[PDB]
Amino acid sequence: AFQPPPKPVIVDKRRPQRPETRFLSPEFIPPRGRTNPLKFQIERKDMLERRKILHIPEFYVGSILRVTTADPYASAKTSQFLGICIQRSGSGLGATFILRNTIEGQGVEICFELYNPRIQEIQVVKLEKRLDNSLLYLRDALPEYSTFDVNMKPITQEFNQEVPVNQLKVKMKPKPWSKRWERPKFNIKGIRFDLCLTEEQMREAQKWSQPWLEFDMMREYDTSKIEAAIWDEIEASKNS
Amino acid sequence: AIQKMTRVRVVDNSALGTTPYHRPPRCIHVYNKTGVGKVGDRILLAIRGQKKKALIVGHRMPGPRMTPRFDSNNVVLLEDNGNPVGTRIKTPIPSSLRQREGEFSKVLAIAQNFV
Amino acid sequence: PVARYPPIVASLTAKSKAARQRRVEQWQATVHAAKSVDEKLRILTKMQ
Amino acid sequence: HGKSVTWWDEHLSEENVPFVKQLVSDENKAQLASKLCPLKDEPWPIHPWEPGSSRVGLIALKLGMMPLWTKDGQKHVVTLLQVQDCHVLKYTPKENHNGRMAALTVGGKTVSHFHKSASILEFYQELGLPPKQKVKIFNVTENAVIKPGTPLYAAHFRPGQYVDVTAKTIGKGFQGVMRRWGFKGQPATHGQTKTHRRPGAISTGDVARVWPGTKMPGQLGNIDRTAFGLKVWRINTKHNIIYVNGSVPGHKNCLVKIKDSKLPAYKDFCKNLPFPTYFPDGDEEALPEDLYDENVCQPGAPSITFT
Amino acid sequence: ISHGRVFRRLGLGPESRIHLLQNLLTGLVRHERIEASWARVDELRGYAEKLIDYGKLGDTNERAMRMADFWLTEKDLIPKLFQVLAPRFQGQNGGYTRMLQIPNRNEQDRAKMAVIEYKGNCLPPLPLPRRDSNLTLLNQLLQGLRQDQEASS
RNA sequence: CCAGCCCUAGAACAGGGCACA
Ligand SMILES: [Mg+2]
Ligand SMILES: [Mg+2]
Ligand SMILES: [Mg+2]
Ligand SMILES: [Mg+2]
Ligand SMILES: [Mg+2]
Ligand SMILES: [Mg+2]
Ligand SMILES: [Mg+2]
Ligand SMILES: [Mg+2]
Ligand SMILES: [Mg+2]
Repeated sequence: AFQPPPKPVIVDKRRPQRPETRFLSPEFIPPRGRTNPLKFQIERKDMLERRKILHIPEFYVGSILRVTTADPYASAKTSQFLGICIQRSGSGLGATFILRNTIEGQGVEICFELYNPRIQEIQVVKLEKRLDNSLLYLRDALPEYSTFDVNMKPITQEFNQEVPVNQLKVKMKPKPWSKRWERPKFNIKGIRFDLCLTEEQMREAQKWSQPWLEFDMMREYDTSKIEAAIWDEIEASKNS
Repeated sequence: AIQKMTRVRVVDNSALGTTPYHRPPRCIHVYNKTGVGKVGDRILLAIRGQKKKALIVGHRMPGPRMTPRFDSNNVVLLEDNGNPVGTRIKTPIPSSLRQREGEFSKVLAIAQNFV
Repeated sequence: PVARYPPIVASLTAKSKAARQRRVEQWQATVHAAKSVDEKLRILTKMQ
Repeated sequence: HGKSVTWWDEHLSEENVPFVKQLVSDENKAQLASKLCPLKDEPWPIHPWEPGSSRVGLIALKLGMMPLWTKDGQKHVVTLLQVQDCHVLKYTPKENHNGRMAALTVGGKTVSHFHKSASILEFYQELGLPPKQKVKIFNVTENAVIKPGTPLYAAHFRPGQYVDVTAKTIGKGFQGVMRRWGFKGQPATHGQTKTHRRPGAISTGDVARVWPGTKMPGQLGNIDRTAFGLKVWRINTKHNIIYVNGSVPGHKNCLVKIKDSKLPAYKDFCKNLPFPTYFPDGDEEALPEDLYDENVCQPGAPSITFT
Repeated sequence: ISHGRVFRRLGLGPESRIHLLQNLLTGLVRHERIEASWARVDELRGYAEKLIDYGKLGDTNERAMRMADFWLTEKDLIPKLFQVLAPRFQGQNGGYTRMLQIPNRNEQDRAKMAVIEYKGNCLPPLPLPRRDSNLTLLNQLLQGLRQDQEASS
């Protein structure tokens, strides 16, 4: 029997210079409330101890994941679900992410909890960013943007692609939608408005714009030192 | 969350669920002590101008975590004895319905997909 | 790499005399950008 | 004699303010370290446990809420109560307090000396401890009395137990009748004029008055309430944190009075618990960092799967 | 119920409050010391601190440039903000402003008035409340206590 | 003890904090 040779990497730091950037999952960022930081420290220790067993990978809103959950009433004790990440929300041990997929013409959304012990394995089959941090408009979008092959193979990516952002404009179903995605409070760039809405509709939707919120300077949440401390704790836990 | 006057979608293959009609099948009465129905709750419908019983399969209101949320208020038609009138169900079904098999045995026996 | 400072012109919608002069300059620039002499005379004598 | 108002910073200098601060800080640190070994100076006689005994409680701080999963897949919500500085301040005898049970006074987290009255400061100086914020009274039996001045820790409660939690709820101010009593309003737009949230009729015409039990708008929230039968799941001994099941009345960072559950279903549960209190120096062996219940999915778990 | 609210309602709404604070910030940047209502100045102090931080962020920063362009209505103050106020606040971290309550307005409204001032300005110093000297009776007693504590170590 | 300053406390008056940092 013969085995073929592996393909090693030919990184040459000489001609191309490429550094490396840190990625902190959104669940570690504490909310803006006046909660005692001791609770956040306790929750961070708990979620790090949980991550020591369950490998929670890096994935953004728009990536396609496959989650294996422990189901007692199924044929096999495991149940797989593949879908695109609609949104990631929550802080600490209760962080959740929404997976959406069209199965036989019926669109299904499941809100999985990251640190639930019933989750066996999470697999990012396509690490991929999109034009919006929350693409909840896929409910009102055409079904083709929600259908994904449940048996699709994982796509492996190399580090030097820095999470390619998918600039995909999405077609829309006729009005009305689940929400008024044309309002400035959503700030949506992933919907092809020029083919579904009209000029007067856009002008009427622009009446709800608040241009002072981007220059308020007091509604911003600066978490530089918080993120630095969280990263220090993460490195300490990884070394321990 | 399916309550009175809610227009539902029949999922199983039945004459009442397939034959078109000038009025969509609305909900008449929910058999809970509260007026709101959830997955696995018996309900009454007025389909094609007659009263029928149905079982709530899926709805659009979010529920507990790790539970499926569908894009339509799906229902499967039932008889008075508790047996389904349809032959098979094509749309997916919440896996939590298999927890109570004592009352939904013949309904789950015709279900094909579980989510 | 280079500083991009906004111009030091006065406001346009303010009550100040500088804002009034800027609006005067604005309508005079409209007259300048006018194409036909008929349009020039119309914009110059439309106020009564 | 028109004496003027004064505070501790009025007559101090730019150099004496930090000196005063550090002096009070070192005095508080020394006073709190002196009471760290209560079982070796002069502890009161420890009595055995009896079936009709009642235990003392603690005064913790409501940190926040956290999800917590059980081995059967269920997900509960726990509230974290941190016992910062719990000390038994005074003890009133049974015949001098109630004639049925004695009273133990417990103090909460430390506060500043510069904002208390002369009597409270004298009491705390005689006791030998820095002042506490919240001071509560617990009805204990005569055999569960502890010497005043002893510290109490969260390991007083063990993983798997039912507790009672008393606190002042979140005060919503002068609220209307619809938010205070859950009254239904009138229709929104079918002709009603300036009545969409009024209480409506308040009494009957023949009575010619309104009854004292009439529900009417007023204060809502700033009152003491007690949650009964909250299960404890986890005890963090390093930080002195208790994980009580469910919701706890009161906002976060507030003082909460915790005690054993007085429900008739959990009246004889104190048999296995440390009867007088938890003395960390009596065992001479440190407890684990986290004491969990027999059903809690600990953070380090095999990621349970059904069979 | 206004639990956890940090901004007070001013003007004819949120946008009007933003515009009022913007006018106040422009005046403060221009004159280095202004006087207004106590509530408006207390609301403006944080915006002034954040503006000094954005000015310290640098001239070539497009974010800071557009923030200054929005806030400073008089466009001759942006070079001032970037070349006078920010350079002179370098070793300092957050001590950029000083707010002091002055007596109530002599007008009939009797409004509670404050004065805000950027530290290190070319203006007569306000009559700041100075603490007592160490030669006071109580301060000398505390000095004796401090000396005893130093000798005891 | 309550001048002032904050508040998950409040119409006003009341009530809780202002030493760690
Ligand atoms: Mg809707
Ligand atoms: Mg008919
Ligand atoms: Mg309140
Ligand atoms: Mg109503
Ligand atoms: Mg009328
Ligand atoms: Mg009306
Ligand atoms: Mg009328
Ligand atoms: Mg009478
Ligand atoms: Mg007080």
